[PDB]
Amino acid sequence: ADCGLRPLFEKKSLEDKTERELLESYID
Amino acid sequence: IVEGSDAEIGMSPWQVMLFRKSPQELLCGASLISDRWVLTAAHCLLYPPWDKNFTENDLLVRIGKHSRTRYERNIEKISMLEKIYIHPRYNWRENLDRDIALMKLKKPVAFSDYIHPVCLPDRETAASLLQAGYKGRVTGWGNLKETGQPSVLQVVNLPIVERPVCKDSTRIRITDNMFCAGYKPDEGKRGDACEGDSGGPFVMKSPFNNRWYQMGIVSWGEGCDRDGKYGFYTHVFRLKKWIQKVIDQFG
Amino acid sequence: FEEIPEEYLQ
Ligand SMILES: *[C@@H]1O[C@H](CO)[C@@H](O)[C@H](O)[C@H]1NC(C)=O
Ligand code: NA
Ligand code: NA
Repeated sequence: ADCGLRPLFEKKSLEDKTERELLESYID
Repeated sequence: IVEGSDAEIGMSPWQVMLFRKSPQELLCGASLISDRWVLTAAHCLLYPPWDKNFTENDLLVRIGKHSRTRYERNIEKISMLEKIYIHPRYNWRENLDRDIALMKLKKPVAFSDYIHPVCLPDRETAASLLQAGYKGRVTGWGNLKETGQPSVLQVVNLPIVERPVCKDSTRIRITDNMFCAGYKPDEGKRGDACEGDSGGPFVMKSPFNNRWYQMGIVSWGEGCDRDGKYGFYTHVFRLKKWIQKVIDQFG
Repeated sequence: FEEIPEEYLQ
C-alpha cells in the first residue's frame, strides 16, 4: 500500500534534484 | 551508468545489488518489490552462451546500498535467496525476449529510510506513462564507460524512444516485451546503462499519484552510450501476469 | 570490495 513513496523524499515532501525533469517530460 | 551522476541518499531505496559470493563481485542490479521479493533480469542469472547459470546459494542480495564497494554498516541489509524463478519463455537463444526473473528472500527485509519497495504498474499507469519522449530514471553501479567503476550508485534520466526508431537502430529483432530509451544524436544530451547495470530498474514518477513505478528492467544494449544506439529494457507491465502468478503461487 | 560479515556467507 505504501509502495513507491520514499522515506527521505515523498514521505517528508522533499524533492530530489532531477525528478522535475521527469515531470516536465510528461506532457499529457 | 554512462553520463549520469551520483545518487542522493535514499533516492532509490528499492535498488538492490546482486552480489556474487565467490569471487566477491557485483553481478547485477535488481529492485525490491515487497519485503520478500526482488525483481531482476533473467540474463543476470541464466545466460548459457557465457556459461552463466547461477543457483540460489551462489548469490546474495544487498539492499539499502549507496557505496558500490563498502560494507555499509548499520544501513545496508544482506539477504539470502530462497528461490529463483525465471520466466519460462525467456529467450536467451536469440534476443533476450522476456528478460525477467524473480527472487524470493529467505526472510523479510526490514524497511528503513534506505530500504523501501517500488510499485509495479497497472495497465492504466503503463498506458499513460509509456510514451515516446516521456522520461524515466535508471540507476546502477555498472561501468561508467563502455571501455571505470563508480564509488556510489549512479543515476540518469532518459527519454523513451519511438518503437520504429528503436527497431531501426539495431539488427536484433525487437519484441513487444521490450522498449528502448536514450537520447538521439541530434538531441545533444547523453546517457545509458552499461555492463553491471543489468537487472536494475527503469522507474517513472506518476504525476497522478506521486508514486514511483518500475516500468522497465535494464536488459541489453550494443556497447554503451553510442550515438544512434539505445538501451533496451524489459517491459514490466507486459510481463506482470507472470509476476503475479509466481507471487500468488509461491507466496 | 570490502569484506562482509561472515554471518552472511554461512
Ligand atoms: C541451469 O542449472 C540447473 C541446475 O541447477 C539445470 O537443471 C538447468 O538445466 C540449467 N539450465 C540451462 C539452460 O543450462
Ligand atoms: Na532494424
Ligand atoms: Na545512444
